[PDB]
Amino acid sequence: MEMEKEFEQIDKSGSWAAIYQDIRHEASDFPSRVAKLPKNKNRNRYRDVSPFDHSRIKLHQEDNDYINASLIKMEEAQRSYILTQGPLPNTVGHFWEMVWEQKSRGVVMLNRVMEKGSLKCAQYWPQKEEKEMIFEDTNLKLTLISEDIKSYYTVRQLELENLTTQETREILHFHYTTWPDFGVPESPASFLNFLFKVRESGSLSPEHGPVVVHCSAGIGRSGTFCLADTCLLLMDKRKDPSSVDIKKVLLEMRKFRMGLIQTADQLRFSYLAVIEGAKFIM
Ligand SMILES: O[C@H]1CN[C@H]2Cc3c([nH]c4ccccc34)[C@@H]1C2
Repeated sequence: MEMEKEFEQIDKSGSWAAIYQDIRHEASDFPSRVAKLPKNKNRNRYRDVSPFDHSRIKLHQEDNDYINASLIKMEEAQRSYILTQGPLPNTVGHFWEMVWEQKSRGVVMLNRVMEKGSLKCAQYWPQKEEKEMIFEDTNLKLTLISEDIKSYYTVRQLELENLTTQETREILHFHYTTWPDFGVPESPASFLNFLFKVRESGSLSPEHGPVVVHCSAGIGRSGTFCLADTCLLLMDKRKDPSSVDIKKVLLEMRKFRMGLIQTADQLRFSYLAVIEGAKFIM
């Protein structure tokens, strides 16, 4: 079926939970043996969210190459994404090592450091120009260059220096700051505006390594971001845009990381975002 009318048909019939449970039943199950090794327990935020072995990002280290991060490679859309958990106190150096080694231009953050009164990720970037951060375990230096605070999101320019080679690179930090502590946004308008700002920066384009996107577990809000982006790109590329099937795209993405889209409300919000987004593109 088309999307906008499939949408109203699920609303009128109130069957979002049944649709979402079908997706959960059909989703791929691949091994995640490296994630579950005992030496990696303090590298995982949640015991039930792990990268598959076949698609995990490897650190360029011979001691321990493990990080909780996955490469989502979308062949028809010609887009790639790295989805990862919010960094832990003992993985902030690994996080920036990954950004460096994978040649990423942009980092997309969809959570606040504290939500619901608890810490959802480490404070992993510097908050003042004159107070830079050094990650001694991976030999990197990170400096805040500029910050632009808007009503729904903040954009930061960062300098990452590899202290071993003295090479430097400019990284863009795109921080969506207004996702509610509970539920999903009422309108997709600010989330779509944010997606378009990331696109306009070049961070999603083939001349760079894959964008790094995270929330707390790296599957819910993060899944919503890449699902909406890929569906909108396919609607622009195909002769028949009504042929794009958001449930089929989501199941394709779940071949590369488990659990993408965590609730039936996030599934409905993803439909809404693609529907409204397709009208603005034209
Ligand atoms: O109620 C329907 C209206 N038309 C479509 C778009 C749309 C819907 N709900 C929304 C809420 C906020 C923004 C846009 C929408 C449903 C489907």
